[PDB]
Amino acid sequence: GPLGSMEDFVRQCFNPMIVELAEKAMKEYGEDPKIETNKFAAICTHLEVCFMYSDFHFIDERGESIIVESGDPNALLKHRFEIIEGRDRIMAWTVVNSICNTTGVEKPKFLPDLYDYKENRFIEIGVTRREVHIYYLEKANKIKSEKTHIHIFSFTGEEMATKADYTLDEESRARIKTRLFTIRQEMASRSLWDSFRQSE
Ligand SMILES: CN1C(=O)c2c(O)c(=O)ccn2N2[C@H]1CC[C@@]1(CC(F)F)CCc3ccccc3[C@@H]21
Ligand SMILES: [Mn+2]
Ligand SMILES: [Mn+2]
Repeated sequence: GPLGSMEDFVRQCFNPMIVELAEKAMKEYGEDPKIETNKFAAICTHLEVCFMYSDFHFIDERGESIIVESGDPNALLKHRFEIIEGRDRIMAWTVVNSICNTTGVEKPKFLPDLYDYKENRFIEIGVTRREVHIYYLEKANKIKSEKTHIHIFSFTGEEMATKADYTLDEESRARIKTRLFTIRQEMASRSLWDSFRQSE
């Protein structure tokens, strides 16, 4: 069919909060969302994954990790994950430093994406249009002996995580994989997927 705009796709597919945080991040790093449109889409996707990973996961009044999908958590429930991504660098490092003071976890060399209050570890989220093992190994060769746990998602449903430790249940991860599949198929419908896949 016709070739669409990636700009139009991003503004229709992602919630306005995600699009706004992505625009803010690209301005911070000197990237124009109007030009680097495939990168804008990749930033929105990765943000959405980070939010989806955290969504519905709480620590309850007994210190137990649970799942509440109702939308209406009582105010004794703590989010299981701190979301680091989506914050300007100052606030992102302020949150990191605050977690490290609270938990005694080592301060990470590189800004991570999430912190898991159950597993007591930072998380690096990856989303790739390439083979997941290739992107896992690129992240691994960057993080080295840093204690940040790596979790990679592809658009084809493959995953790879540090030491085969996937953190979340299968249904939580399937929600993320279903969303990535939806994004890929809607990109393909608008003849965007080929440029997007090859720009990685
Ligand atoms: C600080 N950054 C990250 O936290 C990060 C990731 O967590 C990641 O998994 C992969 C790439 N990352 N990077 C870097 C640098 C800054 C960008 C965003 C900026 F252009 F607005 C560069 C492009 C880009 C594309 C997709 C997703 C995220 C990012 C960001
Ligand atoms: Mn990040
Ligand atoms: Mn990441």
